[PDB]
Amino acid sequence: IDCGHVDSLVRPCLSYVQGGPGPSGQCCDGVKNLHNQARSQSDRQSACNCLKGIARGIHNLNEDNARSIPPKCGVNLPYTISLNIDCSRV
Ligand SMILES: CCCCC[C@@H](O)/C=C/C1=C(C/C=C\CCCC(=O)O)C(=O)CC1
Repeated sequence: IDCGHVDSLVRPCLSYVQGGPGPSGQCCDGVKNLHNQARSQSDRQSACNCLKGIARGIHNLNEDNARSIPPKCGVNLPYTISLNIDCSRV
């Protein structure tokens, strides 16, 4: 998606990405939605840029904690996250 509904849906996740319990079920719905939105090639580019703008901007943040989000609610992503991994320009 054009770096927008993703931006909205990550917010409930940010609590945990930054440092917290959960995240909430809303984020889990957000997770399957991110996986579903991030599928066309454009989408990977837009989501990746959204990320390189948002969380990279919020440097005080814990990507490796976020790693645990998918193996918890029960879902996976085409790639994890471009803070300590890569933009995944598929
Ligand atoms: C696990 C999915 C829920 C979000 C938690 C965490 O991974 C945060 C990701 C953020 C993103 C998206 C980052 C990468 C996209 C991965 C999914 C994909 O593109 O297939 C932003 O734009 C800012 C924060």
